[PDB]
Amino acid sequence: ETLNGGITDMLTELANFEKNVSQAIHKYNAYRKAASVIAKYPHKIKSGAEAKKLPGVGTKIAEKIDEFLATGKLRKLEKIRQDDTSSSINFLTRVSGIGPSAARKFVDEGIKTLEDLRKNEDKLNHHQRIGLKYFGDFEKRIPREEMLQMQDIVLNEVKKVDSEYIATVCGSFRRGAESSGDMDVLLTHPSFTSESTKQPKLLHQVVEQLQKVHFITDTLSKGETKFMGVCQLPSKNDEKEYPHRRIDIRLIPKDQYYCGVLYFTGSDIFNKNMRAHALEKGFTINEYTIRPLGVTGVAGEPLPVDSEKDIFDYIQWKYREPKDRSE
DNA sequence: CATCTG
DNA sequence: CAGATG
Ligand code: NA
Ligand code: NA
Repeated sequence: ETLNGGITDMLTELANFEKNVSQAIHKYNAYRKAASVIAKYPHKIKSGAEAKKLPGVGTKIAEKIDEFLATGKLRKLEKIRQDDTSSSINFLTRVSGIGPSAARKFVDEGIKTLEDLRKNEDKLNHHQRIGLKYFGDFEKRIPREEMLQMQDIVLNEVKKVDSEYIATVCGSFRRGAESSGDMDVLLTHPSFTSESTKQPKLLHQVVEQLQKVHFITDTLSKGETKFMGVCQLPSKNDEKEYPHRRIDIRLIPKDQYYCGVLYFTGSDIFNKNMRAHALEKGFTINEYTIRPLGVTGVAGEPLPVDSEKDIFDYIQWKYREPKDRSE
């Protein structure tokens, strides 16, 4: 956690580069397990040879740790932090919808700046385009102050379209977080579940509303279960307008809501730990359900849920208010 | 994993 | 359809 810091860190720096720059999924994938092992590792690695003793630990990595161990730097890391090429990938990518693959094509085409981009808006799909139009707005965090206004807006709409909808904004928002990255709504409807053969309108009808009232400013992708798009709180008495934000709406069968809703609430930690205990208690969990675990190794059969409360009970647990769902 | 691109 | 993004 702090003893093999630099090492894991350098490892991680490297891994990253293999994947983003190099297409180097393998290598990339390699730095990752090593970085992972030295991490758990209780000792203060004092050498490569020492480290190498580790699984995941090859010679190559041992060699780099050595150099690092020796010098507060690494040349290869040093070479990378310069390469306008390497740099231009990291940068581009930041653009929503720009992935690494693209980050390369773009560079090779000589597009390396945000300017480079606008310049060639033509060669960018709608996602990318929206992604560049609100580059600024998208990096900005989301104050809970705005969150609640946001929430309140959504909820008031959906209720309006159907008394029967059940929306829930998950996330850290949900956990108490003072600020958030994007808006995440969990969607449901009684009339829709596991077997229940569809109802697309179920997701659209709402997407529609939001635009009706203009909250949803743009669409990124919209499927019949998951929508990816833009929102914005109306600017008051003109002087201070909001920035644009990312939001996501998604249809969930009424029969695996709480499991999703529990799930998406995080934190990641609270999840596994919940899960690991869920395991003890003779159960299993995933994003969708809780299944009584056989002894034969495994088994299933979706235990019925009607709140995140049902789940706690199942695995016999202390119902946690989302707040403390930290770890 | 669900959507988009081409 | 593969392949890419989130
Ligand atoms: Na990106
Ligand atoms: Na392939």
